[PDB]
Amino acid sequence: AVQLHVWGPAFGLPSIDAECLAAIAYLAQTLGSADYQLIQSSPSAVPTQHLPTLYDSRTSTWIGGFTSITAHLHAASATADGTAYTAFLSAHAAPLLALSLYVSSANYGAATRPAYSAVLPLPLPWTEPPAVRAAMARRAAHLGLSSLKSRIRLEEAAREVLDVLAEVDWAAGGRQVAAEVRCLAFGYLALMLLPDVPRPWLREIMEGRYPALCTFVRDFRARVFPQGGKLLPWADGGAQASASASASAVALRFVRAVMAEVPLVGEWWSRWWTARKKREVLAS
Amino acid sequence: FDYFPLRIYEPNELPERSQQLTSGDLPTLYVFSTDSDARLGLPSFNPGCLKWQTLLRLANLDFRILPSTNHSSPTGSLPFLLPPRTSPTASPAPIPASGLLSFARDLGHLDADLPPRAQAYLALITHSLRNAWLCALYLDPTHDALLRRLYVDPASSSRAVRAALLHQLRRAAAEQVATASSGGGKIVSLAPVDSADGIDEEAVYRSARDALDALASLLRESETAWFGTERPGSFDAALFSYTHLMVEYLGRMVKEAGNGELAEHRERMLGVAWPEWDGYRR
Amino acid sequence: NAVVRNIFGGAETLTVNATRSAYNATFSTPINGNPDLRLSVEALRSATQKPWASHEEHLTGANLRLAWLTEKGDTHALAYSSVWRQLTGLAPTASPTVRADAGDSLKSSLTHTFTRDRRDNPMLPQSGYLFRSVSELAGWGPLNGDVSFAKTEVEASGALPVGVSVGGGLRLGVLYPLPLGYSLTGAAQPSRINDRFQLGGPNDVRGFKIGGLGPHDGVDAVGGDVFAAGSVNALLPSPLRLQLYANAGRLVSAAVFKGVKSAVGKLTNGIPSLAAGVGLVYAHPVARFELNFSLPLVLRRGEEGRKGLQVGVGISFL
Repeated sequence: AVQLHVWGPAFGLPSIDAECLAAIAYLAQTLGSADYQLIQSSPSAVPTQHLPTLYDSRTSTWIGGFTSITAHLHAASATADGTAYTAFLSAHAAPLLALSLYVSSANYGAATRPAYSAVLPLPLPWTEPPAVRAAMARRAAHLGLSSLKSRIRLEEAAREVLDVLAEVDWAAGGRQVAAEVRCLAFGYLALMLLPDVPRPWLREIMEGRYPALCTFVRDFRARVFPQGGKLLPWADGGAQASASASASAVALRFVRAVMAEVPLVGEWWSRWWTARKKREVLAS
Repeated sequence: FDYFPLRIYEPNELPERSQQLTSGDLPTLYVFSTDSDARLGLPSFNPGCLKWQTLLRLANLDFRILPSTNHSSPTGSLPFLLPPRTSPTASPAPIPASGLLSFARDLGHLDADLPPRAQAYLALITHSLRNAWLCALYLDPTHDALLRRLYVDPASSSRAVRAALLHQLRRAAAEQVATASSGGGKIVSLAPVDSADGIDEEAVYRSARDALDALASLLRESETAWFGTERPGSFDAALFSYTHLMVEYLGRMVKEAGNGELAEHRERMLGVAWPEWDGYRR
Repeated sequence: NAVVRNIFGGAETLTVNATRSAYNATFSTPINGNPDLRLSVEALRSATQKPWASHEEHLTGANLRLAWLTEKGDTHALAYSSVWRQLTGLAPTASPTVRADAGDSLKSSLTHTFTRDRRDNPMLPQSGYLFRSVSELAGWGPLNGDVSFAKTEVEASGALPVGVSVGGGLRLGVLYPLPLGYSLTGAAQPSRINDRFQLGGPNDVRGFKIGGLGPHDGVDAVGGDVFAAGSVNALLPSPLRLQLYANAGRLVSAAVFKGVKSAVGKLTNGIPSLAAGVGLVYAHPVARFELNFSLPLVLRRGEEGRKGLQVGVGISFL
């Protein structure tokens, strides 16, 4: 009776972020429709504040992150490569993702902002997508590229990642990896391919140069995510009515975020809040 | 115009503090060392600098080492170099961290395009292992004494300033760890999360134990005592930059990675880099 | 700005938020009724930029000051200060003397400012004469910290009419390192770059750049311990009048002693820099604009002297 908290169904992938989509694929391949619940949520609706979060009903513990979630629910060069790529996708690949859909303004404002505003309550989109863009842009450093013949640098910063991810043999070959790192690749290689954006420079690179990835990302979704991934055991209310357990609470989500923005006492108020919230995790 | 300067005399005899430090005869690498072990040339204690110093000592460059303080630098990062001074009032331009191997010159092995596979492991070193060094040094009260003995005491020596520095360090260390998704991608403000509670000392530490298990597994496949090569390259020096500072100062994990691969490898880099030294192992 | 003209007696607070910044939470008060013994308490924080030695400087300290105005025109001001003095701007091509001094310090010190001013117009000398002393004893004995010196500075101008008003001037200074504890013996740490003197530009010795005329390390102007400067005017003629200046200047425990006796011994070996040039003075009630024209004569190699049109304004010229 595990209980995961994920983002919304926005772009045809039952999630809008790589971590939670990866966790959803893992759970859907491993556990079964009668074990989890997928309570769609928001980062300010959980003690961990790191949204892809398992809540184990048996002992009532919050487990943040995808790696830590995989810590539960479970030659050696195989697992060596598994750890290597699982550490190479959380960085040098999340920034390449965040370069689109989170930094490029011509793309952030036509598909991602409606995505967020269509999965939260009414007053929340006024504050949270700003924080999400801020985080994904801060992680989008260490690349030197910004909101931009100034595109050969872009294609090179994309090859420096897709070339490493290319020789994996994600689906069969080269070097079979694992059942928890594969479901992580499809977590990133989906939001880098599938979205319908108005400023595409990530699709054609992979579709035009890397066929081994195009087939996997298309074959994988054809395996566990048929017809948009609604067959997953969502909450009882439905896709949109999933976030029903939390108008009273939504106000508290609003005041907490906006109060952390006053100039001087804001920072200290935030540090008092997350320090109080975290001590609920260890106690759990 | 005209010839107005009627007498031009000799140069003006630079001050005292700029004759003892910057006299110069050898290229002078500026690292995070201490004055007692900066003359003997012992390794630094800041891994982002021990990496470059190890590369240079592998580059067969004979040079000096002088401590510094992270503000005197062409860029933000410290380990720059300053070529020897040619005339007592004029010096060549510094050399930023990136070009230390461009100035050090068969030195092609230390800077090569790594195979597409080992470029994936370098994430373990620079992102998984680097966070365990930040989380365990700065944001652990056990090492409150150690951090104080290295990064602040030789800075200001005035208890109202050491504390102002110490707080600006941990506010910076807790930031660079709270961003890499090993510890936490917690979303809390349109501001970075710089606090020892925006992360978790469990997730960061558990990945580091998994890192040193993957790295130790790569070395057993090499059968040439180094990571798939013949002589120490840019990948051996990057792991030794962390597998040492965590052993000289997490320590039982290195010596227990696999069967002793990372502990033995470190003791075989201090046979190629520091051949006459003794006194490691804490 | 912001003022408060009373709290209890004749007290006052203040705040100025204006180089790149400053925040002076000044809080003045007279003591024992007498309206002269103006005691102050200031807590400033500023990040000023100094381009002649290419870096910044972040003073982030606080100083306590006690002024006093006797009945003969002179004015004593015994001040205690504690600052931070961080140098964090060595981004451009800076010279390896400043790369050895980025660092950080404290500089607990204690000054004393004594200015007997008998000049008629403080902006345009006609018959008066100014004397001014600034004695400073940084961290030593009770004053802790990590800089330990002893700095003094004397300026004694002149003027004489015969309106024509032949002028004059003089400055001096010595920076003496001292040990760190309750003694006159021991280790005397050499001086850093936030304590050495500067001398040049249109305010001090007309005819050189704002920081030149000193020991140079390439393009940056690191200071010097001991120094001296002169001047001679004419001030020939409404406040708008003309000028003929011919300036000058230099800039350079048994160990620390024979070091100073050697420098000031060198201070009289050879012609000084000794610039020259004419100008037009404008005696505004708050300032003195110059708009001059200079031709430097003698130079110590590498000292960057201007060669004309040196417009500059201030209060304390030479």
